[PDB]
Amino acid sequence: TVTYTARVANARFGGFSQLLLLWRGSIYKLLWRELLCFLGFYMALSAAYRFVLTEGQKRYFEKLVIYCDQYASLIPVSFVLGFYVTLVVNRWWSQYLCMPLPDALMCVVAGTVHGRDDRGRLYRRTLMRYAGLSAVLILRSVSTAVFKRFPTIDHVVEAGFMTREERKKFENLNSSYNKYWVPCVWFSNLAAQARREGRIRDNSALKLLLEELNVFRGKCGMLFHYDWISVPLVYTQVVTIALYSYFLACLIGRQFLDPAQGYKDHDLDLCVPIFTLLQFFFYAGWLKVAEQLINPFGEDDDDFETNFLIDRNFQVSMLAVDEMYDDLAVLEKDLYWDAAEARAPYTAATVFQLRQPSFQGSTFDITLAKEDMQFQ
Amino acid sequence: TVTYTARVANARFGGFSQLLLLWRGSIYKLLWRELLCFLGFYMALSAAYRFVLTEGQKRYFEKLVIYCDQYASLIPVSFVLGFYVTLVVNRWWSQYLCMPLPDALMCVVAGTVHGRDDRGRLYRRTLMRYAGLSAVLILRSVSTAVFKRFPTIDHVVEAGFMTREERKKFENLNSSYNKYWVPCVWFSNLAAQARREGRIRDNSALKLLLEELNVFRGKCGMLFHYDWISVPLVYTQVVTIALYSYFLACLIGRQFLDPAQGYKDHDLDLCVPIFTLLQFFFYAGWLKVAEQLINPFGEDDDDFETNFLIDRNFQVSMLAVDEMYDDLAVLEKDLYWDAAEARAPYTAATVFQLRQPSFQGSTFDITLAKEDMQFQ
Amino acid sequence: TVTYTARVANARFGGFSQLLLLWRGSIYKLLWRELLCFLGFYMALSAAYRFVLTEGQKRYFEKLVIYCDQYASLIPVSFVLGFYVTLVVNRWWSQYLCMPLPDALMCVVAGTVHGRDDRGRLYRRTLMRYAGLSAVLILRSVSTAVFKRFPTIDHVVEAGFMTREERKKFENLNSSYNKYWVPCVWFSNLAAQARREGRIRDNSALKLLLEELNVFRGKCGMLFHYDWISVPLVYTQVVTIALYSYFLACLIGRQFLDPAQGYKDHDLDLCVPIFTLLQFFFYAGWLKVAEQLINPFGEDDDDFETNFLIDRNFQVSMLAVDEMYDDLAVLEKDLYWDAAEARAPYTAATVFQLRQPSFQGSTFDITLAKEDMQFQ
Amino acid sequence: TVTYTARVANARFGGFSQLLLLWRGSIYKLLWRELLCFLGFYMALSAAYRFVLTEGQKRYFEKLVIYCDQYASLIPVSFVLGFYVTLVVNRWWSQYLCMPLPDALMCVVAGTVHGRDDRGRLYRRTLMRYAGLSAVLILRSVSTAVFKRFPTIDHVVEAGFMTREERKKFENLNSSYNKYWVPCVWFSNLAAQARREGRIRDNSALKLLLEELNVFRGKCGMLFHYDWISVPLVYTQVVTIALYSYFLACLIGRQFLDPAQGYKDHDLDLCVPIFTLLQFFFYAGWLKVAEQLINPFGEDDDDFETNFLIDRNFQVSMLAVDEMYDDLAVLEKDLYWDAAEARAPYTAATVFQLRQPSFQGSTFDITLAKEDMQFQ
Amino acid sequence: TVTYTARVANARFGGFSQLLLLWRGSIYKLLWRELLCFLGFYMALSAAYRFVLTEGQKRYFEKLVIYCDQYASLIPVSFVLGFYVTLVVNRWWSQYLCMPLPDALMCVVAGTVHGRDDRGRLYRRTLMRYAGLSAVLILRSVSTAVFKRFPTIDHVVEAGFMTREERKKFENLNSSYNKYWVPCVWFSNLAAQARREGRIRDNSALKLLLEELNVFRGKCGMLFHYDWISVPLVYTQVVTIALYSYFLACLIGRQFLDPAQGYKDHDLDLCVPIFTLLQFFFYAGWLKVAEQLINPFGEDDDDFETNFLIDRNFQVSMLAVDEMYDDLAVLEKDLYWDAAEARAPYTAATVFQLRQPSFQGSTFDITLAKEDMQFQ
Ligand SMILES: [Ca+2]
Ligand SMILES: [Ca+2]
Ligand SMILES: [Ca+2]
Ligand SMILES: [Ca+2]
Ligand SMILES: [Ca+2]
Ligand SMILES: [Cl-]
Repeated sequence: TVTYTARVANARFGGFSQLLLLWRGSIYKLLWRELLCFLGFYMALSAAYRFVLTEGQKRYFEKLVIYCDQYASLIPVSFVLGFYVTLVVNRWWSQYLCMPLPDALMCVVAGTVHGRDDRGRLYRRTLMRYAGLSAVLILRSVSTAVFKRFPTIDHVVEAGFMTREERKKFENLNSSYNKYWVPCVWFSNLAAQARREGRIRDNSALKLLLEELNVFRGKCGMLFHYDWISVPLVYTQVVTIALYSYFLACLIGRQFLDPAQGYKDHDLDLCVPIFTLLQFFFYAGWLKVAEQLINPFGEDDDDFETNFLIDRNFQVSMLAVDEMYDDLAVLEKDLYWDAAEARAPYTAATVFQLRQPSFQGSTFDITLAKEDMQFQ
Repeated sequence: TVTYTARVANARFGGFSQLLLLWRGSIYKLLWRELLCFLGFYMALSAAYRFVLTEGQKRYFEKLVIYCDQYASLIPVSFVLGFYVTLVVNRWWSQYLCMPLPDALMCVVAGTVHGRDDRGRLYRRTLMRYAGLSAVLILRSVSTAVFKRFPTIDHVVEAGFMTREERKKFENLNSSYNKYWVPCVWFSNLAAQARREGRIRDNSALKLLLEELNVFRGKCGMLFHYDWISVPLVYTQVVTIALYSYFLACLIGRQFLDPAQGYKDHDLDLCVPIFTLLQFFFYAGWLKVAEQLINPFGEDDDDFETNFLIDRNFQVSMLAVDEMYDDLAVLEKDLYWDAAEARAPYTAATVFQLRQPSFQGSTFDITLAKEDMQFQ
Repeated sequence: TVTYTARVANARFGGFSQLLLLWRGSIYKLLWRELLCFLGFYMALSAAYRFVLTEGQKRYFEKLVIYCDQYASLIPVSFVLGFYVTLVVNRWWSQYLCMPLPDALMCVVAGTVHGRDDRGRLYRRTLMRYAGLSAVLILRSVSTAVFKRFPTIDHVVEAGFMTREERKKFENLNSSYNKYWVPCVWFSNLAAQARREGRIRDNSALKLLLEELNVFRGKCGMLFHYDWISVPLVYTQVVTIALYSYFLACLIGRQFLDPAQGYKDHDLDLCVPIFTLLQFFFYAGWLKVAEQLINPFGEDDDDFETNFLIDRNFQVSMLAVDEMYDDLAVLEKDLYWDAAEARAPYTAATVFQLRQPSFQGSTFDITLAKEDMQFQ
Repeated sequence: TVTYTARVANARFGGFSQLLLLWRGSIYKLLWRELLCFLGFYMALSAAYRFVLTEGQKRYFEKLVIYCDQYASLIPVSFVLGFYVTLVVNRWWSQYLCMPLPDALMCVVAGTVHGRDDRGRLYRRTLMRYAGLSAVLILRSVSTAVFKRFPTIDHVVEAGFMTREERKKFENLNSSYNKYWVPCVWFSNLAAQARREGRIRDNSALKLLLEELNVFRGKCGMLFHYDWISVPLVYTQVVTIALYSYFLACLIGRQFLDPAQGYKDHDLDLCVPIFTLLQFFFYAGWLKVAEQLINPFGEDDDDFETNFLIDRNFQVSMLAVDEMYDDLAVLEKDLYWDAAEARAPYTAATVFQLRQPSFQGSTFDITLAKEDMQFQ
Repeated sequence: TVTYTARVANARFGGFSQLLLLWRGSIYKLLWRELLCFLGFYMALSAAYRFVLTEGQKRYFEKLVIYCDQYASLIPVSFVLGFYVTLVVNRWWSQYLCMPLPDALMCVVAGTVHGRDDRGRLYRRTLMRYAGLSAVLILRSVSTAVFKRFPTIDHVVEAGFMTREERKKFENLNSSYNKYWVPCVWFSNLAAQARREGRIRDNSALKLLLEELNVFRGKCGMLFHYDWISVPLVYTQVVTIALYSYFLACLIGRQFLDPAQGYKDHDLDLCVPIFTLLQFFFYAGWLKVAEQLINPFGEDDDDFETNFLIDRNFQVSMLAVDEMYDDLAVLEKDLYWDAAEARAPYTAATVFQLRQPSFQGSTFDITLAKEDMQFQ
């Protein structure tokens, strides 16, 4: 993930031009090899035309270039790129939204699984660790970075997400399918046990716990579904073939022909196709957006930081359900206890935001006539 | 389903070019027959023009080719293809999301339907089998592969999803409509019976069971609705007619005319329309995306693996509610019990991900002046 | 509703060409009258130009045709058609999704409203009949076919959806607005009465009943809202005017001028504008998609089969809550009771689906080095 | 709101041409002044060119017209209009969906707030009046028509939505922000009181009431948010500037130049730009769609009938919770009590809908061979 | 936020032209510097061509201008701008919808946390202050204005959102990640304590409180996610590069060449490219829409008024849970108690809205024949 939100907080004169100077996760980094290859092919053709071909061969080459320039149709490429990249970007954001987060479960556990003793600590920590273990299993299934961090269930166990007895049961389960749901079933059974023991004080609390567990498990399954059901290969190949056909048409028909021959629209020999290179940059980077976002769980600069998410989720859930359980500050009157209204102060840099009228609605400036306001 | 997620984990220099070498679920496999037919018609016209037609007939043919080349308008067909294919692909993903999954129900059943004895096992297994049976009935109603696997209710019974007594009741039900909902009503009645017997310990647990059952049944009904309400036939015919009109215009107007006649834009005779074939590949494959995805329950390479889903769902649900019921490892202290913080180790291949700054928010680099930070 | 899902189960060489041979719900059926009118106007103009006009009048007509051919712009009409038709299609699918279905309510009623006696039967049947009656009232308010089937509340009463005493109360209610919600209020009161009498055994069951009732009533209200708030008339008129302007431009500028005059792009007299007719078919059918889908409750071939839905819903709900109440087969061990795993058999036509690798995730082929897998 | 759903129930030969004859909420009504102004400017320029300019001035004017006709690019304005109008239309429908409706609340209140006496009547009526009062306050904040109907809280009180003591408390509340949420807080407190008194018989019923109250209040707040956060002014100005630039380009470059000068594409002088006027109608009406829908709470013909909605909601909720409370017809056997199946009769106008095959699924015509149907 | 909803309440003849006269949040304010720079570059090139270049240099410059004018393709930039800006606008509205609002929580707290004494006041105020504190922490993490108002946790404490003891606990929490969730966990613990003490009278009320807390915390986390996961930098750079390439092509190829040279389409020398400047305004403002909306938490005129939202939320929640707790007006009969129907009066300005027919449905004008209405 390359974050530049602070750089674009305000619409400034520099604007996106300063973003054009960025390298990590950038179009230059994604596309310089392809640009070099395209330029190499173009320059090889140009050198052959200028120095190798005979006169008749050059005439035939000019005819071919003129013919091929007619098929540099950019409009269908723009259509298909726009639709395909929009679909890829929407799927990418949906995939991010499908990442399982333990915050709701940790709030529910801290509020419903009780006991300051070691047994209550064990219950809360084990439930949160089950959620984290399901997340780790699905993430090592779907993400290359997470798999590299946890290449084996031995690595998962030695990392602390799974214990040895839990690993024994996990391996003894007879299933040829991915077992990311097993810690969720463990969570359900443990919540039932805690309710039976009275650690969970009410059936409504148990129901809330199971509902949040099902939300978390559904997000894990959503990640699995996104990993399994790829964007249609036929669609991807169609867009790639369209872009490559346009690039071939440009590679042939954008050659600079001899101005002495007096061809229409061929009277300047720049020896470098600046605008063709810019168009290649535009379209190839437009496809590179989809190339980077199609699997957001790889190791691209703009891919999701799944290992950081794992670390943060586990640490935060453990803190919330162990260190912060029943650890409230004593109830005390707030600063605005005696004040009928309430408003925090403003700094010198933000006091200008005051004196802006408080929006009440858009209809409070009509100022009707007195005769009109009387009811029938 | 053709999965290439691993191949596109990272945006590499090879990129989608390597995907262009794939055959299963590919544009080549979907389109080579149509490409051959188009090339055959084009070459038949070319051979007739070159060898059969007289001089006057060739002059008339050249006039016709010039006239027909004017109507090879690619922009409108690009418009209609983009919109129609976007609709089809969104509907395809929605159809995948409407597939009934037993994971939520199996978690709820394992957590709420109690008893280690044979009666509790029977209750849990029968509830999960009812869910699986509803899924099987709707899938054999909507999917050709599932129907071929279960051509008869006799096949469904012999597969174990239905018992003989359940089949007797199912057949004795008097309805002229599809009976995929019958196992869901059975599930509801059985859950009520289990709550009455005390196997389900609370009304909240019963309510959660019925809510998850209704979600599952709603997904089954959504599959039925997608099977029934097709994409509008008028829309499909409109896009097909537009594409075929463009292809006819190209078939006539992309013929190579005699360069001796000196027609404008007709001075090169390649004898093979490379760019016309590439445009045909692009547009025909763009339509083939919708052709393959319009019914994702057929037997195309990119269609959903519904039989695999049935097997996985039944096996996993049976495991979760029978083998793993009340089968937790003994509660034990985790690896980070004494550690105030927590972080799993990193491998050599992933330790580079560390030292990346931990994102706290985009506003924590502003560095205001001292005078500005003072409250009013 | 015209269903062709089976015809497009697989992407085949025939593909959508076979769909082009369909008549019911087809572009030909929707558009042959308009095509005939367009061809008649074009042929009248052509005949006048060929046989009636003098030489000077023909010269002026040729100038007018050349002028008008410049305004046959395809991109703007394609744009507006694409956006408007996409909006109409999305709204049409949303309208289908807003159809009230009694399946969730019938499952809840079968699981929560108890009693094998006549009073329990009356309670369940009356609740489901109230849901069906609300559906019938809203459907006769919004659908021409349903209104033709139930032109009067007397027709509704003799149909069995409403009783005579219920009709007395319904008409004695003093409201100038549509009363489709009245059976939902009756449902709420009857559920409260059943809970008070102990037929509903728990407050959670009553809450679930009321939640599903509110979902059903919300769907009925959504149907009313879609019926009331039409697609903006200004938008519809804009798209119609754009299409008609393009068609007028074509009607004038696509006339075949005398080749003897030697006009640019006018040297062939086909006497039949094949490509203009194809473009008219394309655009007029594209608009006919929206014309058919704008009100999906009419009597078009692709409109929703609301009367069939009413019949199916009532029959299925009555079966579920009366015939199938507490009518379960005796709990018996399933076929895979002793089997640790489970997999239903495959037929000869589907056994090829086996031997396909079971997808575990996309990261399980990385095969890291031994040195890279060691934790820090 | 201009409703034409009945006119477009079926896709007929007349189709949208009949809609072209409508005046209320029409493009003609929205656009005739702008069309007149455009025609006046064009005619003033044409008259000056024909009768005022000298020969050299006419030559310069012809050069200017030819130059300006090059910039009448309709493609970009089509893009920007399509995207902007699609955004506006989607936002408009979302705004309609955000209108607070009391149907769910009235069903819950009639089912959960009990007592046939004056106190129970007071409880139910006061809860529904609180919901209606919140709706009225937000609607008079966001809608010009509702503000004109209720210009003052005195008008709101005298209309019956608020009492005098409630107004005393409402004005005694010290808040500089809009107080539409105050009746919702009153609703919450009153529901708590009713549960405490036993009028609400269960905590689950109280929870359902509070959930529906929160849904209603969320809809009110969403209306406030839509009123506050307008469509970006920069976006609106961009689309307006693009349309006006295109119209200026047309106003200059669509002038009819003297045919005697023999300019290319200038040889016919129609004295009236029919196609330019049609293009102006198309594009200006396309923008007028967004102009009308951007604030759907004004007084346009296609704006929402908010006062009608207020009247209907109040009347219907009052009926539902007061007149219809515990007023059910005696439970009686329905028409299909003894019938195993059920189907309402069909009229002569709809009996043709029968004999259509009952859809069972798309896979029930495969007709496999006997050999293929045997399990492995 | 710049609100102009009242200005566009109705579609008037002035319409968006009056909006074109606005300055705050306007395209002029966002774009005048870039317009000046573009005009300066164009005028520098024009002055060099007119006064500095020799004759041969001017001939080469004219050839270069003619060459570069061919690459001023507006269609690709139109596509990419439309798609990218649509994505940005949708994401911007989603970000606004992700703003945490305390209204649902305050209603639930006022209805469920009981006690008129100081302890009940403390409970309600502390719960709402915890919600407000979570909102403040996430907003100072994601919004530049909120960070400038609260540059330090010392500022947060001195503003009254956090107490000193709560600050001690907050800082003693050992976490390297953002702690916006800590007040939510405090809320959960305090709600559990209140239920244990009997201040919360039922487990259902506690569950509702925890559900609304989870919704609020989810919105806070969604704000964090939007702040972290920026719009892809590759996509932003692609659109910027495309726009800049088009602007460079225009800067070169829109130069006014000497009319004496008699170049095609170069015969008028206006010395000011009015239409090129209008196109620059159009496209640059279209991108400036995304530039302003990409981070809606900066300090642009159209950015969200987050400090105002903080003030309003805290003040309103404090009022609702402290001043308005158990402070209802005495239950009294409403104005329409004796009236079977109900309708509030209309003013003179709105009485015209009456006499509009009350919409009952679109099917109530069919008027079938007597023979057709008879049941079969
Ligand atoms: Ca901003
Ligand atoms: Ca990637
Ligand atoms: Ca298929
Ligand atoms: Ca219709
Ligand atoms: Ca309006
Ligand atoms: Cl609940």
